[PDB]
Amino acid sequence: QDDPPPSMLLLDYQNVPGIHKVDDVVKRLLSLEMANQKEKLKIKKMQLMNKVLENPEDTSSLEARIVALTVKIRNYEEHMQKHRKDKAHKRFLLMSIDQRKKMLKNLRETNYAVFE
Amino acid sequence: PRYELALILKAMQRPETAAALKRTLEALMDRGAVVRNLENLGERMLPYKISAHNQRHSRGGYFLVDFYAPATTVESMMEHLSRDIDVIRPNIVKHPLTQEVKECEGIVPVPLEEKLYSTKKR
Amino acid sequence: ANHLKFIARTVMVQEGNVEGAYRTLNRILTMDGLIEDIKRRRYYEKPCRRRQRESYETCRRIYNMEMARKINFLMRKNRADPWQGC
Amino acid sequence: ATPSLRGRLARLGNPRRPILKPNKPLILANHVGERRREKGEATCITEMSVMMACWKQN
Amino acid sequence: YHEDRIRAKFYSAYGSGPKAFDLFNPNFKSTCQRFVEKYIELQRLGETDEEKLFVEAGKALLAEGVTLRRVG
Amino acid sequence: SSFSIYPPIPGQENSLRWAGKKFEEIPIAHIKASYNNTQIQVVSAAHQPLAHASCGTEGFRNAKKGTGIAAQTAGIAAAAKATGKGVTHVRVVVKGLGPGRLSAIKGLTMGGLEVISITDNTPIPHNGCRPRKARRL
Amino acid sequence: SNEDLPVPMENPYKEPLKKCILCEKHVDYKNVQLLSQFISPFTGCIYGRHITGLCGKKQKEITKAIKRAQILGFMPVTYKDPAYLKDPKVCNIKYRE
Amino acid sequence: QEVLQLQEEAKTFITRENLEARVEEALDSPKSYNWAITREGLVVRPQQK
Amino acid sequence: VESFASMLRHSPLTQMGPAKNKLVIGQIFHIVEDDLYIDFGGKFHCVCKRPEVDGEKYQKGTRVRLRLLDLELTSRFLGATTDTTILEADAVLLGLQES
Amino acid sequence: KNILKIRRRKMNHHKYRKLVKRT
Amino acid sequence: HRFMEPYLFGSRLGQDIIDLEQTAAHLQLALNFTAHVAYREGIILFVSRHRQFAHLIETTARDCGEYAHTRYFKGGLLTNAPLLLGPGVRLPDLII
RNA sequence: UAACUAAGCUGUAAAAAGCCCUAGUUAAAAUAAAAUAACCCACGAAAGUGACUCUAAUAAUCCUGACACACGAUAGCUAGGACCCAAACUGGGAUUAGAUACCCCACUAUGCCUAGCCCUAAACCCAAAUAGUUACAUAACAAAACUAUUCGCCAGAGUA
RNA sequence: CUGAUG
Ligand SMILES: [Mg+2]
Ligand SMILES: [Mg+2]
Ligand SMILES: [Mg+2]
Ligand SMILES: [Mg+2]
Ligand SMILES: [Mg+2]
Ligand SMILES: [Mg+2]
Ligand SMILES: [Mg+2]
Ligand SMILES: [Mg+2]
Ligand SMILES: [Mg+2]
Ligand SMILES: [Mg+2]
Ligand SMILES: [Mg+2]
Ligand SMILES: [Mg+2]
Ligand SMILES: [Mg+2]
Ligand SMILES: [Mg+2]
Ligand SMILES: [Mg+2]
Ligand SMILES: [Mg+2]
Ligand SMILES: [Mg+2]
Ligand SMILES: [Mg+2]
Ligand SMILES: [Mg+2]
Ligand SMILES: [Mg+2]
Ligand SMILES: [Mg+2]
Ligand SMILES: [Zn+2]
Repeated sequence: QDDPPPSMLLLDYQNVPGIHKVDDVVKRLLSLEMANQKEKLKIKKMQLMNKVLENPEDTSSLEARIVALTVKIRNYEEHMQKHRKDKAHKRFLLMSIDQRKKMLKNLRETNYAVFE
Repeated sequence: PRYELALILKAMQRPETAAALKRTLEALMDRGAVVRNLENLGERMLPYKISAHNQRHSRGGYFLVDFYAPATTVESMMEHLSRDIDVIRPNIVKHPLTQEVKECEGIVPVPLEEKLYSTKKR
Repeated sequence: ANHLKFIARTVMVQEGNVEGAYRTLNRILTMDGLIEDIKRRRYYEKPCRRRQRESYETCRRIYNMEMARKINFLMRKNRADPWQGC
Repeated sequence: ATPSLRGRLARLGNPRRPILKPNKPLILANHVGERRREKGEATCITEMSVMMACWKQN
Repeated sequence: YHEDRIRAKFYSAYGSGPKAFDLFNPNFKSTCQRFVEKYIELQRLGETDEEKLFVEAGKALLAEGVTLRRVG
Repeated sequence: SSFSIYPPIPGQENSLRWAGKKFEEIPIAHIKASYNNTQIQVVSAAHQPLAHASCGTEGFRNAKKGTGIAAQTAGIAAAAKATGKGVTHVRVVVKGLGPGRLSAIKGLTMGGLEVISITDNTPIPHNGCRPRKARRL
Repeated sequence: SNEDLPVPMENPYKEPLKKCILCEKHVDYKNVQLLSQFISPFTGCIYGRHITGLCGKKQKEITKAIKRAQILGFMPVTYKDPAYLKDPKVCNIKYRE
Repeated sequence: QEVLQLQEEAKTFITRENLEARVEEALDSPKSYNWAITREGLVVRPQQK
Repeated sequence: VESFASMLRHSPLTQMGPAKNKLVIGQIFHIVEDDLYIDFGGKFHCVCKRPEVDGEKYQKGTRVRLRLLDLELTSRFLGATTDTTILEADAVLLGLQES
Repeated sequence: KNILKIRRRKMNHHKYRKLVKRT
Repeated sequence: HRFMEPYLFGSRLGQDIIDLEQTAAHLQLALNFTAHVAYREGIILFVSRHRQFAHLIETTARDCGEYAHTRYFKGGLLTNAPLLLGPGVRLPDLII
């Protein structure tokens, strides 16, 4: 499992200059500590799309949509261990798994090297 | 400001209010939250007799503490404030300054719905 | 109960006039809708009957509003006909 | 003003669930309803009671 | 027409003109028509700015001796 | 002659008196106008019952006490016992929507009590207890 | 060939849309003086659109702010605060005829 | 501009040093949020009394 | 020859634009005991009530001043395919050709 | 109308449930 | 009306404007036809149900020496003519 | 659950039965439900959801598609807890020729929380999904008539 | 309130 540190300096305030000179109060408010789950979802999405993909700008690609659905599937599984009776989220997870499997089948039929 | 604590403290004297506010702010800081500002809304009459801690409260001092806190330490501060015998009714909400105001466009003229029935001669 | 007494639904009489103050209070409760709410909360109505009552009352309000609007629109032509006998 | 009518009735073009189920078609008729006569009630009760108050004591 | 875009500014600023409309006269020329007649020529005089085309016609209407009531 | 129908709350400094007493010291007449009976109880401002009279205690019967004349006479029967203890003004608090609602209020005036205000305190739950089922199945 | 033909342009006489009384404002839950202007002074009932005259957003915002303050402890539920009874009347309901 | 804006607000935050003075200044600086509206749509503030 | 679009571009009804709050001189052509049928000239005739002052000065043929509110009163109702035209115009009476 | 067929199936179902209760 | 779109010039702020080129082009043919039927000794009937100009239309038909109907049109006037008008009646050769 | 006052309270077209450890006023936890807003028409795949706050969160760079997978109103079942109020059943009282019904009273399963089942509805908006058109054209009524790709069904009625 | 059948 990935371990994003709470002081990750989230991407909305990561690519801006003059961020390391500011004090620890502003850095703590702009870090992943004071953030919700969506900011960690974005950080995990970029951390996976940087290392798994070869063209992080090509979002409409099949291998990009697969790695974009993988983080949603993992967040749904993280939600499911805490909410067992959540049938709507169980349905979202069981349908996102089928959509990722359909995209994996199309990627296996189109580009086997990227599929492997 | 991220979160807002609409604190209703028991109507007490000045040093007791100051010690209750000191310990409430210190408990807010122990959880890993920085405090932005503290606004005293004044001591008014309660709209209804609030029964808290085996006490019938008719008055109460209103305070507003805004602060940046992680999403995990809100419920713990709520359990901390639920057991305090100097708080009448604690409530932590999102700050209204977080949601940007939208363009209230105004009343759009909606016409009367037509073609709801066929053109049969009655 | 927990609120202060003698504030809500309270009107003061004027010059010993009680009959008219009771009509004023009844108009208060009727314009606020408490009379029909009290008469409706005597027996429990099922949600399907409540939905049917709301839909009937909404269609009836739509019809009454449009009929009153057409009456106020055609009120002009109520004058005497100037071309009688043509 | 008149209540809204868009998206209320059950039609083919209406994608959502119907809000209103009209008993009769919402067509404006060419005649208004006749004025209903008010149900009469017994009168002089508060005066008959004070008239009988004399008899009960005398 | 293009004259309506100036008639809207005239009816937004001054409202109805002082000379009431006479629909019976076929060749009746109103104050808004005089305003757009001044505007079409101030456009030909090489001016592009709308303020320089509007307030100058509003001042040129005083040359004929008419009154303009700016609705505040 | 600026007269407001709103009650004179104690939070203000208004100078309105009835027989020398303030609005808060004037006794209360709680009138529970049910669908089959109408009960009137005149209590002091300190919540001490002074007079009590209902349509049942006046020698009426099952369906007789549900009418409006029974409540009109109940107002007189309560106003007699209230005036006997030195009560000249009262604040009437009505409870419930019944046929003897206004009849008891006018019966207190017919029995010699001056009403200064009418408070409608009817129990209206914000969807709390579920009431009984409907009749005529 | 004709010059006096009408051109397909936008409507210049387009009157601006009417705004609600709180259009481009900030409805809050701490201004019970503002929230009390839309409740009945006798029973505390929240008025509807046909009485208030607010475009669809601010009616829901006012309802949510009133329901929030009434349970947070800022505004009474059964009646209107008499301190805010002398406020300017904005609603279109008339009780005393 | 967001980080430059939050930089200025970091100076007025409440810390362990400013706690005792901020509590005392808040207890002596009462704030009110109440403001009414009119039929024309203009804000009226009760601070004029 | 003159084209219809060229005469319509310079017709006064085109110069008036919207018929809301416009000062128009209209001539009375019919008289009812209390109603005056004034012809402002556009399409229809507006019916106004005879005022209290100078009421005797309003005779058939008298020209008066009007503030036009609507050129023709038409509205739609429940289950109508077309509008319900009133065959009349809406305008108020101000004076009688002040000069 | 359709209530005739609804009542026929209603009587069928009621008699079937009573038969099951008996046997 | 839906069948008025080809006969319209446009819409001047809600009010539809009828073009006059086609108006005159139709009026020329209408006047020619009515003049030819009036030349060939044809019965012409001016029909109009409008309670403002009924007197004007009666006076115009009287000055024209043709016939007029500005009143309530009966049911079987044109179809049931040999029973509504008379035993043997000549129907109008043109209706304006 | 306590204190003052009264002998009545509840109950219906009218009564009776029931409670008088009853009724009115003043204080009161727990449970259940969530007035007005709502003349609003939003969310969710459907069922369903409108007292308040907080956390997580509402698939698909978006065609159709099962007997496969996951859900599925009320009612019902099992184990534990709660029970203000309502209420199947039941027992009394009315009405009736009869009333194991409609009306009144009391009370039980149940409706409430946790976990596991059951997988049914007039689950209907009786109108399948996806992209469209207003051409030809009214069996009747109703929600106007139709295209192109599909899937699921329909072969007289009862039996069923 | 109630009140069956041909
Ligand atoms: Mg309570
Ligand atoms: Mg939907
Ligand atoms: Mg029907
Ligand atoms: Mg009908
Ligand atoms: Mg049934
Ligand atoms: Mg059978
Ligand atoms: Mg008995
Ligand atoms: Mg609620
Ligand atoms: Mg989606
Ligand atoms: Mg599919
Ligand atoms: Mg189920
Ligand atoms: Mg169950
Ligand atoms: Mg159990
Ligand atoms: Mg039970
Ligand atoms: Mg019960
Ligand atoms: Mg029985
Ligand atoms: Mg359903
Ligand atoms: Mg079906
Ligand atoms: Mg399908
Ligand atoms: Mg037919
Ligand atoms: Mg068969
Ligand atoms: Zn608005």
